[PDB]
Amino acid sequence: HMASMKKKGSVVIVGRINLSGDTAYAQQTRGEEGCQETSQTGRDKNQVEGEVQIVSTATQTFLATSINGVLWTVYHGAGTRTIASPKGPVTQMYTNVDKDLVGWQAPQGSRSLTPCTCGSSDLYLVTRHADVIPVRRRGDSRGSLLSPRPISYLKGSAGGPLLCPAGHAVGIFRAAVSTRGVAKAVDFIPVESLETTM
Amino acid sequence: TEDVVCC
Ligand SMILES: [Zn+2]
Repeated sequence: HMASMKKKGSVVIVGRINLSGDTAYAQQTRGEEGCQETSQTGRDKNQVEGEVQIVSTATQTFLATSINGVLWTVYHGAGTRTIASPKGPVTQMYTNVDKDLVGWQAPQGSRSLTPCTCGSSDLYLVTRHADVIPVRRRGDSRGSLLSPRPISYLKGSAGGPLLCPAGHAVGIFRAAVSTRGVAKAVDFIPVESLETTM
Repeated sequence: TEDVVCC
């Protein structure tokens, strides 16, 4: 019974959302078979680039965002999992189920978003398809969608950033306020909460 | 009924 008992896989970086051009676009960097292998070994020799990663477990694909040298994502996606890296699986540096937040040391080669300092309530949610969706900040951790969307559209984008007009980080997207499967607002983890965790 | 749905 115990020999049959295996550990859960690592989170695996399988792509990125490229935001450093004049265009936003998703890039896949690992296909399904590579992802499965890498989840088991915890050894990812790909060179990571950029700020927003697309990540997968065996059951979910979602996003992760580097801010202040830490790659952050949602606990409801990653749980307590290690992340695959060049030298093997990396244990989380931060874990907080109550905030729905986890983080690992940012991968070598990655870059971090700068926390927002401009005070803007005009926000932009970056999805896993590299859609840039306007969100009006309404409070510490909430913003309204200018256009309603099905919740299914936003599924898989938790862990991604809310950006201010200058492209600086305001928070990490985690959940949508929905009625009858239609999202009208988003819930996010503010960057100030990440700094408190650190 | 509004609810917060994890994404
Ligand atoms: Zn700003």
